[PDB]
Amino acid sequence: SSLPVPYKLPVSLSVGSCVIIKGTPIHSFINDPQLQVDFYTDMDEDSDIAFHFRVHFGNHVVMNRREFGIWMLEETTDYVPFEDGKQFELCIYVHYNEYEIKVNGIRIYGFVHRIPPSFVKMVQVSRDISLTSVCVCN
Repeated sequence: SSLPVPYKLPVSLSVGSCVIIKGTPIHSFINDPQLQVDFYTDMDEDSDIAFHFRVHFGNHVVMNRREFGIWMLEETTDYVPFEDGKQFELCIYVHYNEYEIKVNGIRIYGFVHRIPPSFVKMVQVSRDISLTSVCVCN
């Protein structure tokens, strides 16, 4: 891994920002690896989460948010166009009303803001990936 995992990256996000995550799953899909990305409101792991994104490779993606310490209503999609054993590029684009999630250039979901994305102060990338690079662009 080029970067340690869990990878906790302090960030400042605004409308127009893009978080770009490149990495590779560390297990084959028959071993049910996962990838997780959390848009935290503070460096503290127990702080509120504006956008939680957990991929079960080869299966589905679960998304949620944590508000006042409470997990809210989970959202899911079965559209997970990651390839077994290959490097992926995950782009999370901050729009005025949602996070647009793209996997290998393919839009898979739009997760609507319930708090402003400018409240996000740390992005944590975790679980079963080797992390090649993480960029925040505008």
